[PDB]
This record gives sequence, structure tokens and C-alpha cells, in this order.
Amino acid sequence: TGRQKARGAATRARQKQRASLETMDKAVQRFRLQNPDLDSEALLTLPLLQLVQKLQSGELSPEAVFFTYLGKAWEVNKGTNCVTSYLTDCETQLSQAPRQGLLYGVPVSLKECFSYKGHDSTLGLSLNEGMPSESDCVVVQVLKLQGAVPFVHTNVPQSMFSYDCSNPLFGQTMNPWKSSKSPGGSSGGEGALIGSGGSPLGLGTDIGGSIRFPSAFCGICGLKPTGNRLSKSGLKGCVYGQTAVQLSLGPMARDVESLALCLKALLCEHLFTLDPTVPPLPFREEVYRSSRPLRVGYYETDNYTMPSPAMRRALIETKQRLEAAGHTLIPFLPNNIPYALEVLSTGGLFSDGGRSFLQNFKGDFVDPCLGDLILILRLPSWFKRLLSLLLKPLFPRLAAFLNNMRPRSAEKLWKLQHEIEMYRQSVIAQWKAMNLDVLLTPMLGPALDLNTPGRATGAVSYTMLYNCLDFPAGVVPVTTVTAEDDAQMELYKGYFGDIWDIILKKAMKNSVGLPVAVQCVALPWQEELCLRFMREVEQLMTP
Ligand SMILES: O[C@@H](CNc1cc(-c2ccc3c(c2)OCCO3)ncn1)c1ccccc1
Repeated sequence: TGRQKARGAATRARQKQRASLETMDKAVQRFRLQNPDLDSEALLTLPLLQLVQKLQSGELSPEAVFFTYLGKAWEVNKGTNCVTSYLTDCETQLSQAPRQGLLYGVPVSLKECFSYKGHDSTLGLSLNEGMPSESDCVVVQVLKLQGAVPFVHTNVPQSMFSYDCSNPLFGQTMNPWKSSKSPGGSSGGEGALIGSGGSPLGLGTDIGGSIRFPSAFCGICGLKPTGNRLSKSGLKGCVYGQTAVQLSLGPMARDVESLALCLKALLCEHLFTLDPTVPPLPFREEVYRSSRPLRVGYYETDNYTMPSPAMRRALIETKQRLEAAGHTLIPFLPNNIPYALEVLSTGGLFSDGGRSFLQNFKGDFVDPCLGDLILILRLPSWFKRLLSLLLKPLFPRLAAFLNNMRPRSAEKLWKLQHEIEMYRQSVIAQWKAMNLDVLLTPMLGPALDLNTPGRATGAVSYTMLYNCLDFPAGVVPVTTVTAEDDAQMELYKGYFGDIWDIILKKAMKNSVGLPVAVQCVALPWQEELCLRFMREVEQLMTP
């Protein structure tokens, strides 16, 4: 009965969305009258490096590449529901774009949390509706300064604490390969859009896998750098001052070269001048372009989330293809993964028991795809500890998350923050002892059914670990689900048998033809190495 403002918020958001799309369309069709004989699917097809080349040499005009992609985005949006807003003024930015910039005339999609002047960054929440950004976030300024034309705000799951992608304002985003499936999240609108040719390049945030999931589920590249490689200034979030598990932002694109282009474009003196709290580490092209044989750690499971057959096959086929290229593959597994997930990561994100998070939800509709998170955090802490002590014998994995989602005293979070530092060094010591360069990893895939990710929390294990360690981690699509793999899904039993295993069992069925990826990891500040290795995987696993 107190959803007055929630119902009103949503109505405004949908008309703002509808007006954006209607504006986008009447823009595109104006253009197509004056540009009929023009090779739009050669343009949309063109890889980004190609595209910048023609924009810089002046073979294609910026308006052509803008209004061609603008049309395509609008078309793919009809199946997917992945464009929140059309960024108003981008037509004006196109004409006054910095001409010798590294992304001159490249149109760029932005996850909604990236502040853009005059536009809401709602995060699917009614409390953030009707509250336009006073100015562009630091990375958007650098984008615009480097010649790019940010043009849409792509959708996110309510609060971004979910690897599905629905909210009560703009509704549910769907996977462009199969509309019964989730596109991933929280950068789901990004993946859906880029993954269907709606944008050559875009920007996401990751805190539990939120770049890597949608990249994998929608079959594109994506990199989560080290937390403070790039400027978090101006990004809209649920919680501020949680530093233990640090959020990280990075690129999402159709290929690995695009990603390396994009970092090289942002890591410049503009970024470091505009935000001196970021360490002025220039993009080292020498390391990215190296062809030195790699010592590559690997594991085909984390013993926590049982991989799908597709994942397992993707991991082994890459492992072996890499061996044939001459890289040295070494079995490697970080110590105490259950501890990192159940105690450290979970404790880090909900150190305060959720009370900060939850005030975003007061008087709002709770999206079904958040599952039982809001209800669980809303429970009082004595009931969490009691209920944990009952479940532990029967369901340790679930009892352990519950035990570490209670509020704690400043003394206890100092102790947790120390264990994270020590754990990070603990895994670095494993790494250095086996002299590895990079680390090959499975990656959750194929894409889950809709409203499944919310009730399959174990499956964050593959990605979350490296938010916890704060290692640069990216994904590359390597293969597509065979019927042989989809059939092998009915022998899937999981390592625990609790409901997260059961939900994801069914969630991952009926996924023939969907893409499946692997994860690449490096030590901190070695983003350029992570991309060298991702690029290697990309070359060796193309069909
Ligand atoms: O389902 C859970 C409650 N939900 C969560 C969710 C997440 C979570 C954290 C980071 C994420 C994310 C999800 O989504 C992707 C991006 O980042 N972490 C811990 N708990 C549960 C617990 C006890 C009993 C029953 C059910």
C-alpha cells in the first residue's frame, strides 16, 4: 500500500525510455533518406580497430558510423530491452569531437551507473529517479576527451547486486542469442547490446563478476582490471566506503584488441590529471604485444561450483590448444576458496549486515531476480545466527553465507580487512612459487535461465574470487554449447547438492548453441599481460 512513489517512478522511467527510443528512431530514419546507398552491414561488421582507422583517415564520416550503429542498437533493443536512455546531446558531441583522439567518432555504450550530465543513473531504484547527474563521471569525460561519442545508458538489475538483469523501472533485459536466458549481470544491457552488434565498445563495473558474466553469457570480451587502475569518481552506487572488496570498472567489446584500445585510450594524462588518486601507470604496449611463451596456471574446477560440461570442455580445449602453441600449462588452485567466498568476500560486501544496502529499497518494489537477498538481509542478526547454526550440518554452504551476512563491530571489520590483505599475499606466494605469468580458469556458462541467478549464489565462485584477491581478470568466448554437452547436463550433480546446485542444474539446461567462455587472470597491475594472454586464447580458439 506504500508504493505510491514506486508506481510513479516506474511510469516516468518508461516514458523517458520510450521517448529516447522514439527520438533515436526518428533520428536514424532522417539519416537513411539522405544516405540510402551506404553499406550499413559492412560498417556494423567492421571490427573496432578497422573502424577507428577509417574514422581517423576519413574514409567514413562520424555521422555515418554514429547513425548506422544508432539504428542497429534500436533494432536489437526490440528483442532485448537493453537501452534505458538515449544520451540527448551525443549528436552535438559528434560534431565537436576531439579530432586527433584515439577513439575519434567511436560511439560508446555506458552502463547506467556511469553518471552522464542531465540523465538519471537510477540503478533500477525508485529513490534515484528524477535526480539527473550534475556532470559526467571522470571516465566519461576522458572518453569524450579522447574523441568518443557516448550515446546510450544500458540496463542493470535493481541495485547491481545480481548477475541477472531486471528492475521495476525498465523491466527485464534478455539474452540476444535466446530470449529465455539471462544476458548476465549487472552489466547485462551492455552485453546484450554489444553481443548483438548494437555497440562496438562499452563500459561496465564488476564487483562479483559483473563484467565477466554478461561478456560470457552474451559471447563477447570483457576485462575487470585491478580496482584502482581506473577512476571510480562519478559512478553511481548503492553503498559507499566499503573498501574490503573493491569495485572495479573496465571495458566490454566484441574482441580483445578493442579492449586493449580502450584502456590505452583511458590511461592517459587526462584521467590522471582529472583524478590524481589513480596511479599514473601508462598502458604498456610492449607487454601487450609480446609473444614470449607463458607459464600458465590452470584448474578445470574450483571444487565449489561444479562446472557445466561446456565449461569443462572449453577449459580443456583451450588448455591443450595453448600447450600446442608452446605455453607451459601447470595445475594451480588458490588455497581456501570457500573461506574467500563465504567468509571474506561475503563478509566484505555485507560487513554491516546489509543496512546500508537496504535503505536504497525502503518503500520500493523488490525485483524477483534479486531472489532472497533483500529478504535475507532484512532478517535480524540473532535470527541469522540461529538459523545458520541449524542449517550448518545440513547445508554448510548456505549456513556459512548466512553467518557472514550479519553486522559487525569496527574491530571485527579491521580483522576481516587484514585477512584479505594476508590472503592476497598468500595466493601471490603460491603464484610466485610456481613462477606463473598468468592463470587460466573456467567461467560460469552457458547463460542461466531468467530469474535463476538470484537463487544460484554459489556460481559467483569463479569470478568473485578475483574481486576478493583484486587481480585483473577477463573473459574470452572459446566455444558454443553442443547438444552432447547439453545432454551431459542431466548427469550434473554439484559438489554440495543444496538448492544453489539444483537451481543452476536446471538453469543451465536448454542452452544448445549458446557461447561459453574461459577466464584469464594475472597479478595486480598487469592488465596488459592479462590482455596479451586473452588475445592468445582469442587467436587459438576462433573457428
Ligand atoms: O542467495 C543468497 C543471498 N544472496 C547473495 C548474493 C550475493 C552476491 C554478491 C555479489 C554479487 C552478486 C551476488 O551478484 C553478481 C555481482 O555481485 N552474495 C551473497 N548472497 C542466499 C544466502 C543465504 C541463504 C539463501 C540464499
